[PDB]
Amino acid sequence: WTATSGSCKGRCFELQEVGPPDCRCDNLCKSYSSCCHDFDELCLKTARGWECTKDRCGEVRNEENACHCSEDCLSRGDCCTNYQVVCKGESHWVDDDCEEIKVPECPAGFVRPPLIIFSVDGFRASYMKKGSKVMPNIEKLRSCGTHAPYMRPVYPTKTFPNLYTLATGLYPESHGIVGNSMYDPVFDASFHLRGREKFNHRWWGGQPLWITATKQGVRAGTFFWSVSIPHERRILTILQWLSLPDNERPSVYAFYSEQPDFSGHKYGPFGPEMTNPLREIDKTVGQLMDGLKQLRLHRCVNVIFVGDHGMEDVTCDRTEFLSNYLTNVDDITLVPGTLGRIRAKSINNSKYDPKTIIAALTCKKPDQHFKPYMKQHLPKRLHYANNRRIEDIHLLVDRRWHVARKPLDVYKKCFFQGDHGFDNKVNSMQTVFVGYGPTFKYRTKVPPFENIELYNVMCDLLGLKPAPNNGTHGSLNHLLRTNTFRPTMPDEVSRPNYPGIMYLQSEFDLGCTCDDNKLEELNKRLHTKGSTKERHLLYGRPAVLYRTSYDILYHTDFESGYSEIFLMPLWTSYTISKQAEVSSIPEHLTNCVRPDVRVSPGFSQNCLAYKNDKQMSYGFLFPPYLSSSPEAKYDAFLVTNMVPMYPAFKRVWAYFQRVLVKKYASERNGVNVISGPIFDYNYDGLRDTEDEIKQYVEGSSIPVPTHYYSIITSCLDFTQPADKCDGPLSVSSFILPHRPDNDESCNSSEDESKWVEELMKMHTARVRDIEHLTGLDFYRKTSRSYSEILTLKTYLHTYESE
Ligand SMILES: *[C@@H]1O[C@H](CO)[C@@H](O[C@@H]2O[C@H](CO)[C@@H](O[C@@H]3O[C@H](CO[C@H]4O[C@H](CO)[C@@H](O)[C@H](O[C@H]5O[C@H](CO)[C@@H](O)[C@H](O)[C@@H]5O[C@H]5O[C@H](CO)[C@@H](O)[C@H](O)[C@@H]5O)[C@@H]4O)[C@@H](O)[C@H](O[C@H]4O[C@H](CO)[C@@H](O)[C@H](O)[C@@H]4O[C@H]4O[C@H](CO)[C@@H](O)[C@H](O)[C@@H]4O)[C@@H]3O)[C@H](O)[C@H]2NC(C)=O)[C@H](O)[C@H]1NC(C)=O
Ligand SMILES: Cn1c(COc2ccc(C#N)cc2NC(=O)C(C)(C)C)n[nH]c1=O
Ligand SMILES: [Ca+2]
Ligand SMILES: [Cl-]
Ligand code: NA
Ligand code: NA
Ligand SMILES: [Zn+2]
Repeated sequence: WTATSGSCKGRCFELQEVGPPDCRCDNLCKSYSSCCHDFDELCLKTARGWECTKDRCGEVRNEENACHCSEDCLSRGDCCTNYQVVCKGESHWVDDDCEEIKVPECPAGFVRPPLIIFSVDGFRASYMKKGSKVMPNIEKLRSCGTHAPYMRPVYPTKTFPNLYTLATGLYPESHGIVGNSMYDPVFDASFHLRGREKFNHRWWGGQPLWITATKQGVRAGTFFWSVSIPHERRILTILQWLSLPDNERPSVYAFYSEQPDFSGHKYGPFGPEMTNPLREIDKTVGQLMDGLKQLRLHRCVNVIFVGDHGMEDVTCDRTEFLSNYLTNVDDITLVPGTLGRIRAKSINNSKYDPKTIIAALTCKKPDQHFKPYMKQHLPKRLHYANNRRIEDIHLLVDRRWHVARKPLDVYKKCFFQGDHGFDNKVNSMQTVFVGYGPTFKYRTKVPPFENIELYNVMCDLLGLKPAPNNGTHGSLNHLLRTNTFRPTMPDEVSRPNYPGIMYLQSEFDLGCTCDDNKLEELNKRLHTKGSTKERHLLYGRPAVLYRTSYDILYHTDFESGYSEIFLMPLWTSYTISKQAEVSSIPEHLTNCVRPDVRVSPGFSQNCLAYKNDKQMSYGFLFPPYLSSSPEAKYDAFLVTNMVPMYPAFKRVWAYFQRVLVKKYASERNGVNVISGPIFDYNYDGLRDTEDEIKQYVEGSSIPVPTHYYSIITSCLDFTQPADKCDGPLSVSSFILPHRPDNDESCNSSEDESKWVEELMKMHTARVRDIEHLTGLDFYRKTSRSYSEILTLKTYLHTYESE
């Protein structure tokens, strides 16, 4: 109950919210049906429209008007945005040449340049080129400021998850807004776009920018605008707040537009009806810039023009129905659309089985337009598993398609021609970023980057210390003229041991067998001391950022950091030049495993456990196929280069090592490779401690990895070989799930040349993703600046076309 009979007189768009049942005058009041009786009359004036005209110039103030053209309007901060143009012979901001903004040019009393976040719903990255003729104000921001060709959203590519990721720097799994619709089993409550539950504070985790600002004494304007408050009034309100006295004036502001998303749903991303919404958005930007100019703030404010996600062509006939796959369809609840999430309709049903549901949805029709996953098997790059609000069963839906439970759900609930929500690598889901102002660079294009990075930068722009988040602070320093954040490399926690020859062959009882000169002996000793290490370890050894016990092992063809706790390498590093040759494993060495006389039997794996374990086989991290000489090849069969592998996974790994590494070396002019195991049994994206491992090679203490990574680095200028590169680097990486079957790949009964590389592309990763998962820190010794290295570590190779 609200006693909605107070008044909004003097209080219009009040920045502090009043405690009910006192009536409200803020933007949220509409959403609560709690506005004072006179809110519309006083706060939403519309009389005479939105622009000054010739005959309105110098008028006598009439407080009923939507905006003013009187002489005193500037001092009041309530002129229509085109006032100076029409009445004082000024030019529109868009018609002025751009001029570098080298320093902030602000009115006296401004302690820092204000930040304005101009957020646009459904604004697809390609609209910047394709709509350029009809968006002159936006094209001026873009060409005169700092811009990316596109910005990567988070998964799922829905509105609330992405906007709250912008605000917090967090993945949806950590902030808690994991979809547009959600069930939380602990609260036993549901969250929906329509309705009241979404206003409850318990849904919203992390610390958004407006709270970060307030806690540190920086004032914030509203981030939320009621849908019925027209766009012209939102702009005028911001311009009014910027006229407040120094002690009352916010330093950060947000504008939001429901377009072009609203129209894109109805007409598709490029429908002829889409031109008008893009024109209208551009006119709004023009109004802000004209308004800032009148206030002498157009060379003072930093403006961010940013989208939440793009928009794809999707129609009703492109729907798959779970009723075409499942017999028990009424015993499940589906969260439907451009992704799928499945749980049991009733917790009292103990005959519901997720295994048989997954199997009934796996590779059943020749062109099936979704793929089922247990959430922990989703590509790690999506970071979409560590939340109780994310159902165990997930469906990744092909772009252009929907999934629904039964046909009745579609025709009893074609309307739409566009939708979004798909995998965040998809080109149609990419969105926009432009920064313009004294703190951003002038006429600068930067590479594409992820929206999780922006919170840190908005904190930098406002002099705030960011709350802990998933950005990599410093990776976006190249966007900025000043206010850069100067990070230091993390300190190494554990130093390695460097073991020499300490054990005789006969001390090993591992059940392993193998069929195995003064010039050529001084040679082998130097290799084991690290003589070729400069060739195989190009960027320094990785630093271990947790407490553990490990050894560095040198060899002719590779170097490794070998964990005495996990009984295998944490990392193995090797360089393959363009000229390198592939050989095979000779017949007499097919099942050869050799004890490592630098490492105790007690800290070694054993062959008998693999013989005993009927499900589990083994592979090698440095591939024997790529040995430099028949004698160097013996090093590759050391028990210290061995790792546990399911036979189904060995098909993948063997093709990567035998075919793909040489292919990359030919195409990239040499590559440096770092490979290793990952253990993430609790699917939190972070390295497991040893007490978290759920599976071992039968009857041993050899832990089974959940994934295998590789990081593949070369020269960005590919006329220079990987091992002699003078400038910036180029990287691609992956995190392959270590699975006992290939059910994920529907063509896997075919030759590896038809499906393996496609699997690897799906599981593409950032170096930073691997760092979180292993507790290692890479690229410690290069000739490059640390900020440049941080940008490299956040890079994702997506394999999408242009
Ligand atoms: C992306 O960036 C984020 C942010 O940096 C990273 O997430 C952090 O990860 C930290 C390490 O896992 C984690 O630290 C833990 O914090 C626990 C206290 O958490 C509360 O306080 C914080 C700070 O204010 C708050 O943010 C948290 O909010 C979470 O929980 C509520 C829901 O209840 C949500 O509203 C909110 O959205 C958020 O949820 C997310 O995080 C939780 C985990 O915290 C997930 O479960 C959710 O799914 C969701 O993803 C909390 O309100 C603290 O209790 C922990 O301490 C335990 O572990 C330590 C190890 O050091 C041990 O020594 C202690 O004994 C203790 O263990 C005890 O509890 C165990 C479990 O009950 C029990 O088994 C033991 O026996 C012990 O009794 C721990 O320090 C931090 O909370 C989050 N922060 C956020 C915002 O998510 C994230 O890792 C990054 N991702 C990647 C891939 O890099
Ligand atoms: C969506 N929306 C808005 C604008 O909301 C925003 C604009 C910019 C940022 C940032 N950074 C964040 C939000 N919102 C959020 O983060 C939510 C998820 C709490 C709503 N007004 N009206 C309306 O429907
Ligand atoms: Ca983990
Ligand atoms: Cl959703
Ligand atoms: Na076996
Ligand atoms: Na298969
Ligand atoms: Zn939408």
